[PDB]
Amino acid sequence: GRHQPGIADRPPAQLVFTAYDLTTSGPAAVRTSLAAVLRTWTAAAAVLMRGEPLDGAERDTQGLGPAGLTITIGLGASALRRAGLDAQIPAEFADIPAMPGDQLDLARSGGDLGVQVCAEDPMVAVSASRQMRRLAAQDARPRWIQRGFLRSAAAAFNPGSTPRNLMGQIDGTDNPGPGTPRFDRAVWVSSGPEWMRDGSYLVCRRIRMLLDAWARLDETAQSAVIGRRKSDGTALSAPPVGQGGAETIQPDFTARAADGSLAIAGNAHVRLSHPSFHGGIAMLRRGYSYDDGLDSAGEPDAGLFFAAYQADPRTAFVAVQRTLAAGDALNTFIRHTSSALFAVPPAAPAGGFLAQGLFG
Ligand code: HEM
Repeated sequence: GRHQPGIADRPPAQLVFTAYDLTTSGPAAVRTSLAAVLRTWTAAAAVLMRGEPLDGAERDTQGLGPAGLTITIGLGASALRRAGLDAQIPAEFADIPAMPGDQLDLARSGGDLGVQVCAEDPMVAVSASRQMRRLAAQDARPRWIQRGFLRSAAAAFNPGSTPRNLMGQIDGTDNPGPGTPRFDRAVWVSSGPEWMRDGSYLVCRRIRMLLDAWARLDETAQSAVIGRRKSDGTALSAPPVGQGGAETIQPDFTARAADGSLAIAGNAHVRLSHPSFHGGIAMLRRGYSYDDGLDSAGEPDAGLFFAAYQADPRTAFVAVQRTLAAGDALNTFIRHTSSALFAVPPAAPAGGFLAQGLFG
């Protein structure tokens, strides 16, 4: 209704995220190109998500069903800057500041436009992502492309179980649940410039995991990095499942363990990211595992393509990452190799297009 799909939907097994740069120059020309791409993409994304044949498409999905395809479109602040639309950049749309430990690859970062393609089927996701690319080709070219994955519905004991990441951790437990007032408050913009109300702000970070170093820790040490048991996801301040535990039991940051130590370490990931240290502000983490084989030096390159939605990145992603960068035990085992912020606007009205209000 009011929102773009692909945010509150349960994330399916496959992701293809493409950031694009507008290829013309000059504010008037960039403005025209930006509207043209948004116009074409809004219409095409609807055809594709309905499972209808797109004019000019390739037969790479012939013989397939729609497979939960969602297509979510965001604008980079550079698109508005390049188009001379600076006055319509809301306060929340501020640039993500450089932070200690950053190792951002410029070629994999930023972008005028971002397209999140999700589907349960890998061909469906790659195919739709290439169709969006084809349709924008005269006005925009990919700047970077990330493919990601999560466990499949078919193989899961239950398709609704929280995914594990490549570190073996349950990843998503304290996300707000879709359809709840907590989710709406955390995720959707509800004030400010009209064009972004019922939108959300997306922060992408391609976070490499140092998995060989990770594997040298025993599970006790790995659990202590996060603040939750790796086995069952319970807070280390709470009992494990079977001794009264449940993953909904919130962490208690002053509880003592049986050996008298602070149960959740002062540098535990969950301690430093918890809303109670950040004014109650939560975020929707909708990330995907990635595995890009070997980097240029022959070293493994796999991790988490982090993708968080929030009403205000300043008080969500940025405020939390500032704390993590200063002290998180997890920092030993991860490297942020990219960053991109996108304003993901509300759903277009019938016959309109995404972010059309910028062009009034
Ligand atoms: C590869 C990098 C990362 C890994 C492996 C990781 C892993 C985890 C795990 C295992 C949990 C506990 C279960 C859960 O509630 O989902 C968690 C919670 C959380 N993480 Fe991360 N995370 C990473 C990066 C980040 C970043 C970059 C941010 C924000 C800047 C972040 C923010 C959060 C938040 C807000 C929570 C929930 C806190 C709560 O309410 O309990 N994480 N993460």
